[PDB]
Amino acid sequence: XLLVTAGLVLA
Amino acid sequence: ANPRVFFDMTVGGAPAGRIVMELYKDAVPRTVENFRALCTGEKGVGKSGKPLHYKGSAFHRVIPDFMCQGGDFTRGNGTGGESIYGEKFADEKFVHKHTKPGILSMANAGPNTNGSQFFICTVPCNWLDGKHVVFGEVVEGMDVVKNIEKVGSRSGTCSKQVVIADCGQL
Repeated sequence: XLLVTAGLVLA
Repeated sequence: ANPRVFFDMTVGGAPAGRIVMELYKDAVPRTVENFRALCTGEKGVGKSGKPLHYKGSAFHRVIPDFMCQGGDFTRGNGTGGESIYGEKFADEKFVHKHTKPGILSMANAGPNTNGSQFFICTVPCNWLDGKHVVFGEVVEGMDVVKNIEKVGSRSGTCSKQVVIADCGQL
């Protein structure tokens, strides 16, 4: 999807 | 006053203009203080041994019709970053929501993992509310944001490198 993570980018 | 900070940006090495951000010291001072200090580089070196400084770092993940993400000055790819307090810091308050383009908010890896990575929304992102601490907004140079946004892609890969060539506090 549309997340803003820092190291494991998910859906 | 709420601090104002700036980034002088380049895209493929070519000047792209200045982004100026107002920081909500009034509402989320601890989060603002981290970002402000990372714009000046004043606090020295992190655990990574890199300067605690956005200068020279890149927007590594840019997704049209979503946001521009940057701030990984330790690994350049989303797997690094760190705060002036140590590697991670707590979510201070969720008092502002992701209501419009130009909102400035903390990237993270789940609750209470703020470092140095941040994003600038280019659309309202209400699905991020309650999960990312909003701490400021772009007040000038939103055009520069939108020009960066166009270099992005659905994978987040940029077509040309987007660099914070210079930064600091006004």
